[PDB]
Amino acid sequence: GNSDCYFGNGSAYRGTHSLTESGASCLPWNSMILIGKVYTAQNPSAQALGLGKHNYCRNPDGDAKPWCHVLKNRRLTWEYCDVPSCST
Ligand SMILES: [Cl-]
Repeated sequence: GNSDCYFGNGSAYRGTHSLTESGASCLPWNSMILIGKVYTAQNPSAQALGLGKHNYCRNPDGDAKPWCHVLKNRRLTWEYCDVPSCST
């Protein structure tokens, strides 16, 4: 149940993992709940960053590993994603 993984900090990762470490599902990068935020789909570099009309894990800001925005009990926060490192 793992079958792609990310190299380095996952900045080049473009798979379809959409769950965080707590088992919550990612919000879409084009969600209306994210108006105000920098790392959405309306970012001018969304294209290059892989932020689009989807809720797949991305690392567009140079963080540790792929992450996404989530809701933890109706609160908007973000979280690292459950993608295995290719180094395990
Ligand atoms: Cl952001």
